[PDB]
Amino acid sequence: ASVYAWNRKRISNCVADYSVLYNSASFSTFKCYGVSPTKLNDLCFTNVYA
Amino acid sequence: SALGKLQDVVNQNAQALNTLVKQLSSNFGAISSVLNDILSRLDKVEAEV
Repeated sequence: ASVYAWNRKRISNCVADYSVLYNSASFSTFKCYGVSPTKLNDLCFTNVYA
Repeated sequence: SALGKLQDVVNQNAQALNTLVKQLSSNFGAISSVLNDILSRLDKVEAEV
């Protein structure tokens, strides 16, 4: 998407891994707020909005 | 209504304990009032702040 027109996905009922994301060198930056990236794999969420 | 002095000495201490407990639910500028949220959401470098 263009930044004026950003595309949102709701992640529905499922099991995840975030370490395949936060350990990947594919990303030039990987910030987090209110959570540590390395700690995501211990948690669960009511939804995720991407 | 007669024992107002004694009942007030009971009431002031009950209000003091209930206020001391309610302050466990306050954030004081932290991410959560619940210490187990902070320890389950963050790494030591953020959590100790």
